[PDB]
Amino acid sequence: CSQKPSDKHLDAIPILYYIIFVIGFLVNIVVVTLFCCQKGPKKVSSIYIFNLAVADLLLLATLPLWATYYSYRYDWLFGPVMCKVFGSFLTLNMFASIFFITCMSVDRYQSVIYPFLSQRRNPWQASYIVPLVWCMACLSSLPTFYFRDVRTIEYLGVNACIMAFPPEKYAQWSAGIALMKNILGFIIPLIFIATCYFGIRKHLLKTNADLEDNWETLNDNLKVIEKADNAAQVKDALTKMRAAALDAQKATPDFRHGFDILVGQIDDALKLANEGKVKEAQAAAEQLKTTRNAYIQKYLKNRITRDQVLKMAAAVVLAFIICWLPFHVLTFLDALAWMGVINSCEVIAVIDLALPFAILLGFTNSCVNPFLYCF
Amino acid sequence: DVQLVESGGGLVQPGGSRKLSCAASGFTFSGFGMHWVRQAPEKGLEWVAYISSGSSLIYYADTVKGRFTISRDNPKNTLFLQMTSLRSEDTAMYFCATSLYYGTPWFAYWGQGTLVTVSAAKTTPPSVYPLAPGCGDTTGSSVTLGCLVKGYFPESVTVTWNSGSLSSSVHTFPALLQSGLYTMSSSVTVPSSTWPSQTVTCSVAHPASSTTVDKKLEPS
Amino acid sequence: DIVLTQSPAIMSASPGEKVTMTCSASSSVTYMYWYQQKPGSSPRLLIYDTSNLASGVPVRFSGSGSGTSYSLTISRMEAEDAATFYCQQWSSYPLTFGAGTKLELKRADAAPTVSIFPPSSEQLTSGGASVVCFLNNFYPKDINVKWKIDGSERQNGVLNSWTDQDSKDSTYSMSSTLTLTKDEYERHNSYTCEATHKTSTSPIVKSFNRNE
Amino acid sequence: GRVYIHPI
Repeated sequence: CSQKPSDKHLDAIPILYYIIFVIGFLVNIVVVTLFCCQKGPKKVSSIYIFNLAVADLLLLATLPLWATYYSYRYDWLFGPVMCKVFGSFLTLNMFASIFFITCMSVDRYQSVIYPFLSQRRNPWQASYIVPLVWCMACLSSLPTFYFRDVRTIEYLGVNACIMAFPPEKYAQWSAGIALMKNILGFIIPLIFIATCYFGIRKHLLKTNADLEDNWETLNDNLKVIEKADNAAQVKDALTKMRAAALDAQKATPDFRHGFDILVGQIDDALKLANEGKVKEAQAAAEQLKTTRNAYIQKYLKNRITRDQVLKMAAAVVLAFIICWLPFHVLTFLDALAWMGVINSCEVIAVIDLALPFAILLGFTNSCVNPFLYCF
Repeated sequence: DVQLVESGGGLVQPGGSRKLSCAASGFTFSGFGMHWVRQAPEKGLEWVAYISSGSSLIYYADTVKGRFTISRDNPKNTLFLQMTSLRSEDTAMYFCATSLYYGTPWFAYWGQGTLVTVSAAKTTPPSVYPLAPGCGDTTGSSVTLGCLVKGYFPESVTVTWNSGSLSSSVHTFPALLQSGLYTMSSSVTVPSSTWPSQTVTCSVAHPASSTTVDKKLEPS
Repeated sequence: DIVLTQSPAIMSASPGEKVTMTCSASSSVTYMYWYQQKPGSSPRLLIYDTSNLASGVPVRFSGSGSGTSYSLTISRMEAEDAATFYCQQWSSYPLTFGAGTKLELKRADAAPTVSIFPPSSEQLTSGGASVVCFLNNFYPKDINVKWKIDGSERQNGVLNSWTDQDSKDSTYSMSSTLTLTKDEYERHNSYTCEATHKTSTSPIVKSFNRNE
Repeated sequence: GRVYIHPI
């Protein structure tokens, strides 16, 4: 089974590393400098955007050394100290990036389902969350700080910057740290991001559906008022208009001015209905037609922002899953190969061939991520 | 098409130094480790040195360790071997060989090899003496002739026979050391119809002394 | 530092025969490698990682062994296989080769064609006297040569050089040069080049007298 | 043998 696998697959690897380096580096420079221009006086999402683009900026800043690493075919020539600092720094920027993306999914979830959270105490909370995110990321990168070292490989005739696990239990430590990367670097962020997407999709879609429901009941009840001259009919139709106007009030962005004005006019028209004046209430219903027909413009604003926000959440989820999925799949079944489950030689060879491309796929997530979040 | 070309061989006096070069073409040189492997005259192969692709890992053989210095130039795709304190035991043919695979310890691509002779002797051009039969040998049998190359230094010479059109059996004999100098011979068999009616010449090329002799083989 | 011992050192084989050569190591060896080299050229890789065939190498070549005993095997001998084969071990640097195994092509026995040559006029007018004797196209390679001046055996100043196995007819040829002073040359008359070989029960002789 | 060489 054991043969020398095709090693001519890593010829274009440093070229891709440099392409991702220049593209993602320039993009993150544009975003970070834009935050250095507009600043954003005491905001929540802008801070997370800035720190995220900073983590990605440091990651792509460390990309060129690994491009040189793949250029010399796994030969590290910079020393053990640089292997420690730049390896653990790369992992640190990765974990900080993913954790910041998850935290942004949480902040958007709270900002959508609970529009109550609109205080300036939230930035002061971020003044503790950001150091907490960096703290959890460092404590997550400690295994990449204690084992990442330079070791000599004689069969390859190459000094490689590897994870120097104890050779007695090397496979167990490898599969264990790999499982730590799978759970801490994808599973939990996929649970949080996924549940956030299901929440925003549920609340958003049901919200818009209820909005159309109420609106159509409004037009139906007004058309009923216009062609019905009875005692206990205009009152009930006005009651339906008030109830459906109160249930459709829940539309937080102007809007509250229109909905509240409508509720007030329906209320006064109901006051005229409770006295017996029907004609004046019908003229007031014509004025209601003037208000609602003069206020359909923003009703489309709600729909447009519905579509845009939906495509934004779906774009974030699909981006994260598509990008960081193959790396953690190959890391998972690779960890299965470490513990003896997968002993097929050519399969493990395929793993070792496809892992670097997946690493560049996660780095591609760090590249396009500011393009998706900032723009 | 992988091409490895050695250069820098010659005659060195004991204790001196030399710089062997290995030009590489046909592949990405800055990715695979390189090896130096020599071969003594009339003896087998001997691994000398190895250098990594980024010069981060170097291995020397115990025979040359402490004297030879293997270096690398990736921007110019060139391998270098600086030989200091040369001795007669270092006289050999030096090849640069790699595996074209990370830097593994096998040799899948060898070079032409360059000859390094370590001796205090002087470069001497060869003395070529034509070998023709004594008398006629008039039995009509096929004629065997030769050329004796005596008293030259360094080792490599080439004898090329210019005789009749084909119909010649050439035998080049390896050089032995007598009286401190190299000596060898070369025979050729041609039909009795050619010699001496046709001209049969032997050419002795000694590039170490940059001398070329042409003997015509006249009957004695 | 691992010492490699190849056996046999010199062996012959006819076309269509199985060939196997052994390479034993002092210490244990991780991977063994096998290289082929023909006279006047560079080596080429036959076997890598003990038992893997290199690209472009025929399937006849196979490598085996483990621990401290390895072996190369040509399943069906071909005329293009006759060369020198080396084994190179890797378990920890430095790297070491074997002495080699010279595989000659087995052939029918051939008697040598002996032709003697007196010293030329150039060498005589120079001051030296070399009497040459050529033994062309014989098999096997083993052959003995005795120079005799006026019937007296002379071995001081003789050089015997064998060629490699001729690729045209798988034969051997040897050159024997008897160098001596022009004075001693002029004082004798009969110069005899004797050569005992397997192909004849009596010696094969080529002599000349200066009285001719 | 097998070792982990990739950066992540």
